[PDB]
Amino acid sequence: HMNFQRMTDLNLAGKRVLIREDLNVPVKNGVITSDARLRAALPTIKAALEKGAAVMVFSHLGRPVEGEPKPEQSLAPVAAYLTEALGQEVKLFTDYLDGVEVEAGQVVLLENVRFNPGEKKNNPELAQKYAALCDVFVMDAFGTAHRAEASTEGVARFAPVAAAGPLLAAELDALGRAMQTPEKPMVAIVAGSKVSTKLDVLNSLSGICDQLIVGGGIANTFLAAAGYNVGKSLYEADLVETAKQIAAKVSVPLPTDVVVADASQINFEDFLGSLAAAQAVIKKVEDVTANDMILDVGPETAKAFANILTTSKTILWNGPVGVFEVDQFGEGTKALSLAVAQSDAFSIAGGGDTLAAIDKYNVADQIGYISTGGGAFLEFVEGKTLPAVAVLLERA
Repeated sequence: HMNFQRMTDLNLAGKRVLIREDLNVPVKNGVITSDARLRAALPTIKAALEKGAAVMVFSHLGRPVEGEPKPEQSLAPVAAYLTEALGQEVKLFTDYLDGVEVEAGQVVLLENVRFNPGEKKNNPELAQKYAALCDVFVMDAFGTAHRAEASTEGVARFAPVAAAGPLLAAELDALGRAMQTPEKPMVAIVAGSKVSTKLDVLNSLSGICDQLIVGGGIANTFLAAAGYNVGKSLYEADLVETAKQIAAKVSVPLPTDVVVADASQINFEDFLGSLAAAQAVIKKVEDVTANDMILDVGPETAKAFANILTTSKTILWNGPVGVFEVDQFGEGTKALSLAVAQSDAFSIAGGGDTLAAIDKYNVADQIGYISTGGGAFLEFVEGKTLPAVAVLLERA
């Protein structure tokens, strides 16, 4: 367990509580198109209210230019959402840097922090103005924890008390359970188009994992590292030697069979289209020709991965093992998703492709923790020091 203060453990009676949330919702013509991020932050706001706190919520929205506010990036529709959802008037304040009025039991929404000069640069003066508004700072937005900014890092530095919200706390706990002395055997699944893009991820997990399952373009590069022909498969020739060294440092299981398509049927002007129309072929891993494209793992490999995942007691899931968007190259990922879900191992998943796989094969219930951290999620797995988490450690 890691040592930082948590909002839920604090008495907030009569205290001014400033909560950093991720309310960056998609907006079209002043209407919120998806409220998933809102429904996620709501229990935190309600918990603060049930504790007799005076709640201030602020957030970033879109990519506006600091000092040039535009209506299209205003949190106004979010304030209206919070009003209907909480049953009280949630006012939006546009000029709050020199003080904002809030009483016990009510909620105020401060305007987009991206409107404020010095925000991106973690300006000390701006951070102090933030901190002066509260008795307790609560960081509840993990997806932004990997950047050092005025509303995510600096405010925690100058606030009287700095703590982690329930969302952040749940994320760090789940990540710690997998990254800090996990129960062995520890297996991670790492997939993507390029080894280079997830190189730090691979090297980091190489030290933590007992076995390292790879998928997609990454898997093809490791496959080439084992001396096999990959034909016209997607892989990185310049990182074959690096993958080779990794496979020597940690156990990287290699497919015994694969699903390929012939490149004469692939038009990259419309890749997904020509992939669905193409003829899928199951072949032995050594029977791959010069014009072949590996697009999924075969039936035998899928069982082999499953046994590994059934035996492990800790799973980190970051990617599919084939182009599952098209069904004929999706059996590998379907089998993998079922293997992770039914393993008594504690399983943690992260990354867009992973979540898409979880949604498609309906195994969300059976995943230990599903992270929405994105880039922040990967940087933690990389072993890097997320600025927003580190300051919370210093203030706790």
